[PDB]
Amino acid sequence: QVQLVESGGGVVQPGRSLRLSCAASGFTFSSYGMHWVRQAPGKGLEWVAVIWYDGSNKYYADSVKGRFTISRDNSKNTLYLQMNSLRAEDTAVYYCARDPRGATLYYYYYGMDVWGQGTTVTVSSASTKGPSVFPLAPGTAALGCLVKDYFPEPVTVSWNSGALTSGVHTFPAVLQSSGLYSLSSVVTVPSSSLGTQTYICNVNHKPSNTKVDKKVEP
Amino acid sequence: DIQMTQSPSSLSASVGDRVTITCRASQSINSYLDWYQQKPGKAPKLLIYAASSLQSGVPSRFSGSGSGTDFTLTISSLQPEDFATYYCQQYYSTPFTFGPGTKVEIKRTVAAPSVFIFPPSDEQLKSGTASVVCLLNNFYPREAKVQWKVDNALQSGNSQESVTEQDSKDSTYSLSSTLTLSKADYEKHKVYACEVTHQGLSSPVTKSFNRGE
Repeated sequence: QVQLVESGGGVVQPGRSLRLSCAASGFTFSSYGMHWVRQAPGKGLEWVAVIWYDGSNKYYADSVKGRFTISRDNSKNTLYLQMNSLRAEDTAVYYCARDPRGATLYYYYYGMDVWGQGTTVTVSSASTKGPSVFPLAPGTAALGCLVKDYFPEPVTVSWNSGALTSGVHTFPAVLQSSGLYSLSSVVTVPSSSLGTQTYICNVNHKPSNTKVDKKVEP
Repeated sequence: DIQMTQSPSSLSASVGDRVTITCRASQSINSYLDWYQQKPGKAPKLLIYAASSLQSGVPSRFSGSGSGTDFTLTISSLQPEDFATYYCQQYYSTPFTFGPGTKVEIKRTVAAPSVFIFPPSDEQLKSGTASVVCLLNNFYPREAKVQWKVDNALQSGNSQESVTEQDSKDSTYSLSSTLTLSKADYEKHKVYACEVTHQGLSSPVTKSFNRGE
């Protein structure tokens, strides 16, 4: 029950600032180095910052140097990341991880051996907005739903209230030049069942408190 | 700073296979290298540290070697739970840099995509915009190319693609391409065509419709 719990994520306008917290428990926090690592949507792991077990020194990735500050409080078992002058390219899931750095087991034991769960930061000017849901009308037929112009992530889509799961492909959303997201969800069904079977995509966008049920018809 | 690279970018392997992937540093980093495993929508997990030491709790089929600028990670016998993305990371010098990752995916026979094209709905059109969708369904391998033509003229800059992860059941991928036009443009044209290129096809397949038929 060693655990790192991130918090502080959310939507933030470019140029504005945000603070992440990472609560540690179940181990001796003051004997571990700590890292922030981030992962942009669809991208690999990118390293952000490190700080040593006693907050001695701190180092930063070049792309965040001068704008981010890593800190820690060992009497609160917590690690922080102060993020200022946020840019679009800063949008990611942010992870904290602990790193023994030879403090334990072996003098060469260096690595991020425990991670938090991640917290999403989204940098954007866009306003919260629920999606429009358009049908993709149909021995096998394809049908689907186009879930368009929403902000922010995410939406969830199901078919016939979760009843229909085979042949369902719900694609990763794409960010449009508008700043609004779009995704489609499709399903292949036997051509025979059209007219006999009803197909309804269920879309919900919790940040808009929007829920839409769209019948997809031939 | 030190630059990390990996190879290959992706590899296709089967359960029971001996998998070997490599990591390269832009300069010598001695043995100061970590390997990580990450699965979609979850936190990375330390596999190897100091280039060859196994992290506690990690199956012995994993191992690692190298020192200086060249490193390898080897899975002696791939198990279903090893299909993931793997990252190296140097801690020799700050800033600490990850490699781009190597995606270990599930090999299957070639499968050509099934192509469907969808006209924009009446409902969308009433609101001034037209989206035309082309679906490439249940193909393997992942490399596929979609192209749009409107009245045989070649589109560019008005489409976006999305691809699913490898399906768990059949290990195929699916691809969505969306061609976005103004309602006014959409109605100045007749034939809309999606042309698909993929290893499973002898020659490209074209799906089209005529506007209002």
